[PDB]
Amino acid sequence: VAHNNVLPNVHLHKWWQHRVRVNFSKNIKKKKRRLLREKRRKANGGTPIEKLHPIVHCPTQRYNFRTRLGKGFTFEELKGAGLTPRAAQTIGICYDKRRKNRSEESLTKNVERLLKYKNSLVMIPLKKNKAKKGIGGIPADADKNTIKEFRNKKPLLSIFKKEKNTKPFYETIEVSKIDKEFLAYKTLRRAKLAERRKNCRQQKKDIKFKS
Amino acid sequence: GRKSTIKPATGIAVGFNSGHVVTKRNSKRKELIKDVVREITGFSPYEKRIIELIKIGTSASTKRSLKYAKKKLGTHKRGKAKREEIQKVVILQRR
Amino acid sequence: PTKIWRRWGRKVNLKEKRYAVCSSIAASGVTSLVLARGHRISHLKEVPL
Amino acid sequence: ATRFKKNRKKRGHVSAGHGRVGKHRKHPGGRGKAGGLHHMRINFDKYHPGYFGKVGMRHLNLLKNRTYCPTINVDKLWGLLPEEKKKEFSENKDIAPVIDVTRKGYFKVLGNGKLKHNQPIVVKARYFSSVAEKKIKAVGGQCILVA
Amino acid sequence: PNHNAVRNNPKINWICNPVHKHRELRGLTSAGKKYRGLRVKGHLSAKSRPSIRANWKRRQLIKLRKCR
RNA sequence: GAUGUUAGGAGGGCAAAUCCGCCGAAUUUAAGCAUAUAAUUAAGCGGAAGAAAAGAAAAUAACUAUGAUUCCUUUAGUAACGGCGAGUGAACAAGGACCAGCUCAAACGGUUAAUCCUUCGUUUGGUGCAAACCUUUCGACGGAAUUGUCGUUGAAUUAUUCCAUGAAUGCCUUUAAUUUGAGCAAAGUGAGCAGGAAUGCUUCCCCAUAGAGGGUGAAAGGCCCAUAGUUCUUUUUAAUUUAUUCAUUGGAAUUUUUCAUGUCGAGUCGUGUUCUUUGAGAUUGGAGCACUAAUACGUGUGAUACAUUUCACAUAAAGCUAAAUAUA
RNA sequence: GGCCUAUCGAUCCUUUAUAUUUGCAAAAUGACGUAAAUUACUUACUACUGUGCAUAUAGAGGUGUCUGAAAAGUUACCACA
Repeated sequence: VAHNNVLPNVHLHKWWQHRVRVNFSKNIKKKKRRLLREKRRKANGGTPIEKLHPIVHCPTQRYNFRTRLGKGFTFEELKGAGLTPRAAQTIGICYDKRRKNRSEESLTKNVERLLKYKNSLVMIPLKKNKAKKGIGGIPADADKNTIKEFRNKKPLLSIFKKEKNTKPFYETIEVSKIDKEFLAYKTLRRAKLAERRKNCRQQKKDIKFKS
Repeated sequence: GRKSTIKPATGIAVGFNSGHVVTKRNSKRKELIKDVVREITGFSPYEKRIIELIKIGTSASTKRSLKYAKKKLGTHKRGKAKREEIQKVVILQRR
Repeated sequence: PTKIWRRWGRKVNLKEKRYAVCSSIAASGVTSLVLARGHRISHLKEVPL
Repeated sequence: ATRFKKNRKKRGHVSAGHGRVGKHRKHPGGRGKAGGLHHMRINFDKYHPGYFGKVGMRHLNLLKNRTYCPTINVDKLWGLLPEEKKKEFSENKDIAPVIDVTRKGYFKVLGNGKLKHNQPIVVKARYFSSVAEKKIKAVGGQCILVA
Repeated sequence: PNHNAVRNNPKINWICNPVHKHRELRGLTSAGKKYRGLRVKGHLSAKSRPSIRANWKRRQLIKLRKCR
């Protein structure tokens, strides 16, 4: 070690030559993934191969304002839509048991999303030319003419993608509706100060309730 | 920090019941089998000692029993549960 | 020995790459530069052809 | 790369450009950070002052999401609008902009700089400094605490 | 697995496959799941899950790309 | 329980890169060395597959909450460990790739185990030249199985709606891909010069969707093979086309209304103690020994020992499972 | 502090002092305290709020090879740089 330069810190000390791997494969691997998935989509009778997913709000403090694709619509959301899980599963709507709709807005938003997908889709009669009403709340089958014309149409995949949050921060308010007597900083610090005593009371209420 | 499931959260970011402002949403066979098992099998040896301590029925004897139970099962939680359960049996049998 | 893990490639920068393309096309535009680059371009009517 | 290297400039010279008299021997002090506190102590004192020992409270899992919170000073606040919008507010007194500090990904508003005197502004954010509240109030604006 | 009753039954069938020879010698019994720490999930068992060696190997694994 | 050259079957060994169990060092680093370090490495020994392992919550969070597993990008050289020296060192979120769920056991079903299997047989097919394979229902006679196989997945019951079903006559067309072998395959062997012999040099001709590569007596698009290009044929699998009548048994999903509010893996978890191992710190996982539980208002997590208690999240101590992913 | 010139000790660690300074990671432990309030998961309002462990600050426990490894001999049997 010599003069001003930062302290050395390289963790290659335990044997590392026997442990490199260099990816020369990037473009070819990417090409391969694309080609298989495209082949699969081609194989699957002109159907989409993508499955529907619920939009969910991200975990914790860090991403509280952001929203992403989750995993699995829940039973409440399916029921609200008018579907039952196995039936939903067949038409590519993905299930889970784990999620639970904590707050109202998320349930309403997801049932609208399910409904929009449901209303969009048109169903192939299973054994050809034998169209029926069908089970589980799955959309009823359709004739030859509608299907033929629809197959010729482009299948628009926009619903599968994540919902853009439309920015609305550049917004306007009249000056004479502003309320200038408020003290936000004071309220905040006082609230932090008073937290333990509020917890103490809440705990007492919780005890009272349980008996 | 604790939340409240009624009186929905304040819109501020900190202090009690805080956060974003969205509207929050909301035995017979067992006894029979246990009774049959008890008739077949009786108490544990340690349980017999515990019964005698409870039967003595004093603060020193009960305190000793609680400590003994804690030693035998490990931990307070298990020991307390067992002491209460045996004590209940002793009262019921004495009755 | 020469290993498999020499620093083979380089991450050339998007804005620079774009500029290089624009500038190269622009250079092709100029008659003197194409001629200088050594093409036998003497009888051509116009260099942006 | 290789053709420019220093050794080629010195190519026939016995030391390889690395001292005839003492010569370049292997590992000449001992490995890495070894000489700290002892024979290279003077370097450690003179280049990394505070380095040795422990100080302060331990924290068993940081879980860094909890404590995340980017800052912005009030100074930059009008700059989050485009130019044309700002001019329009300067012209028209009756309306003022609200600014939701969350959409641009900042959490706490701090007090550096000077705001334009007598443009009110409504500031929506998770956190504020004491100074920031006073400044925002001074120009006739309001602070709204918001999750 | 060389007798019909296990081969026919759609239940339990899997054990006839060639890939389940010697489960007890490989840590693929309930005891096996136990000493590998596969019984307890969550943060508490941390590094065990894809196999202890495998996890160590992934953490050590030093990775480069063509352009860096 | 033995015994059988009884009848049918199976395991042994070779191969190891990736892959899974064990068992397990030291040189080394620290300018010495004893803890650490080297390293949960090497050697040793066992076991698999075309990938394996993992996997369907005794998870994380503390949010507006997420939601099987793996991998990538990352957090992060950070929280943390450490003669707090040398050095070592995670997890959650987030962006992606991929995206798949499940069944035993437990409960419930006795005017009848509704199961399962060997051997003997017996028939509706289809391919194939043949060999042969491939579908196909139907009985025997043994056994096995209540020391528990099978069905069901609380229980009936309403309306709605589906799925298997069996017979008759009919009908297997056009295309698109995809992948094999297949063919066919453009113009100069023109002067003159020097040379053993041009593919050289001139010069006069040309072809190219072929001027890739190779061969040929010196550098050849036109000398040859091949090449570009197509024409077939092979693999499978899409789309398209035609079903229509009649037939009965059986099953499924919601929906009403009732009535039942049931179950949930023990010398195991846990605890003490040891030793080991770790990011794990008054113990991270494992392991030995000693002690040894509770029943779902239970008991397990919520990374500092504890008591007295909230609340959130989960349902341990049984099993399986494609993908991405790895390959000296 | 000793008429002046000498009279001495890093990190970790321990130890005991200091504070209207702090932590123990989803929470609580003074205290249902003080007012109200109704019969309740009620509303305000209070610098002082369990045990144990940890920090921060300040001394002290010692390194005399005294800018700080926890370390005895022998080889005429010996090896190597």
